[PDB]
Amino acid sequence: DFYCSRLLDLVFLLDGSSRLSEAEFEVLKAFVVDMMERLRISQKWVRVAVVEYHDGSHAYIGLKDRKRPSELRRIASQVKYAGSQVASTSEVLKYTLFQIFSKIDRPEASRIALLLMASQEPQRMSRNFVRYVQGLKKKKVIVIPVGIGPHANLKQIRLIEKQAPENKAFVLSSVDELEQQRDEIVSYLCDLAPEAPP
Amino acid sequence: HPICEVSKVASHLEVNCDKRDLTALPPDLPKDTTILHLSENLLYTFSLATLMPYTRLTQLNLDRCELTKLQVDGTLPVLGTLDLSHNQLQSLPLLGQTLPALTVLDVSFNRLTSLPLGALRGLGELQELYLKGNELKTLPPGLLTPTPKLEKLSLANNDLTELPAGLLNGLENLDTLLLQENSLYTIPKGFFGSHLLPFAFLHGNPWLCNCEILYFRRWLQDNAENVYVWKQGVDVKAMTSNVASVQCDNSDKFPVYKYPGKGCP
Repeated sequence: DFYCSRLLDLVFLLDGSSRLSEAEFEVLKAFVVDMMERLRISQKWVRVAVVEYHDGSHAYIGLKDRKRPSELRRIASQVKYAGSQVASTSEVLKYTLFQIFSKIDRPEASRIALLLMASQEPQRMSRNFVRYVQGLKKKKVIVIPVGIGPHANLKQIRLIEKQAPENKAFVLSSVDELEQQRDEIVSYLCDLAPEAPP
Repeated sequence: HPICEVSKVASHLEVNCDKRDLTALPPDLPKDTTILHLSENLLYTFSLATLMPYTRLTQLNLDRCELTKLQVDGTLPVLGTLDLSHNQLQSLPLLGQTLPALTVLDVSFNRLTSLPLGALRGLGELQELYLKGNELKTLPPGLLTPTPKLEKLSLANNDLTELPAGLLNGLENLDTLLLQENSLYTIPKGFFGSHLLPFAFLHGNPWLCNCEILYFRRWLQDNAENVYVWKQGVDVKAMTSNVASVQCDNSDKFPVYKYPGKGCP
């Protein structure tokens, strides 16, 4: 296991498409909970946010939400499975940019959006993908794509790694590989965010 | 402090006095306090002057209390965030002269039945304004002239019957406009101008589809992907792109964006 305390605002974006079974989705949410504990959201150092995205964006936890750990883990665990036909990564990103990271009430902590993707949105919806990804950059928001399975929008994952250097991506064959390279994902975040006290 | 929780996070000093059954501001709060949470307490009245000692305060939360009166005295030159939502205030406070640096104002779910002329004078740094869940029927002209930098405006769930034709003028940075769940039946011609508007919620309204709704319809077709639906649920708050939510008579039987208007010039 890998744990660490750091100044961070981490946003979990979860693919709500039918490319993942309900049961698989339950594994994805379990990964989010572990992540919350690993980064220790129990401290005022890390702020977490959780958004599920299919046609639209569904936020169950906001960064400035003031609730105790046990409560947040619950919400995260209760995020509803959508099993939707469409999961627009451009929508959730547009949402992250305008509705989550609009301002910078913490120019000290790192801002990271972990975009857990398992599908490929229709091209007709990706007209402003790069525009939004670029916007996130202008606001010091690092986007880390996590391709899950064979249907992850690889063109977009590449396009994200490209827009910024620190935008490193992870590719897992299935949600089961999640808990596999978790330490690897956590380790990379502790190297991106400034330190906090234990 | 023996009443509230204090925790310094970098260059910020946060004081949490959430749900402490407080009936008045706790005395002897750290002098460097930059963020104060007084939400969900038993405060029937509050005076801003009592915070002057904290020359570092930048955020103040007085939401979900029992506020029936708010005194606007002295000045908190560094405060940019004020949450007054979920109280019993019967009128909008005039803060332009007491809160110069204000960037976010929330007075949602109170008892506002109108907004005063020149209500936001002096609030030139205001970027966000939430007035959701009150009883506004109409808005005064020039309401947002003083706040040119506005990015997010919410008037959702009031009882608005119409909007001033020039309401959004000068707002070249507006990205979120929430006007859902009101009593609107038409949009004045040229209302939106040429400015791009990332998020606009227009559902829950009795749109009167006739020749006059044509301006709105052309706007809708050109902005189908910027028209959103706001859904609320248990722990979940969603925003979904869907132009068809905007409909005639408020019935899904016919979207406004696809209204013919046979003989309209």
